[PDB]
Amino acid sequence: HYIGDLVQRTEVELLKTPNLGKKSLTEIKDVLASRGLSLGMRLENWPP
Amino acid sequence: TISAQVIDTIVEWIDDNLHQPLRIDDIARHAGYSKWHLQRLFLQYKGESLGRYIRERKLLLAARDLRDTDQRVYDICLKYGFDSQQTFTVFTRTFNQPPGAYRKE
Repeated sequence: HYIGDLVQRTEVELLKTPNLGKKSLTEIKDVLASRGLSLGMRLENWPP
Repeated sequence: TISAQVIDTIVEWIDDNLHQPLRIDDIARHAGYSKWHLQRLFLQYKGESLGRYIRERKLLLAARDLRDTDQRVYDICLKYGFDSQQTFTVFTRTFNQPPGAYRKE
């Protein structure tokens, strides 16, 4: 339910569930790539 | 380990979930196991069809709410899954025991 939890988890284990209608990769790339976040960066403190 | 730990999740889903009914499409999704991920379980571990097991679970859950001295009898079956009063009135085929008399007990 957090952006820091979504950016840290690898998609190799994230895209294998059959219950997701669609992962919304457009919005995923919009929130990671346009904000300077690559695949799997460890942030300072993600949880509030 | 059957179908990568579906038994440890079905009970949690039944516990956590609301009065929403449980069907193939409903539980097929976020379950992490499709039709055949549940058919083998229902055949081996339970050996009973879903419509009867869900009704028995709802009756066992409402057996305490009927003793909790609640006056809104029409909402008891609704808060536990039965979308209609006539369908729950299942109780006649299971207990052949009065809704009211049991409610009185």
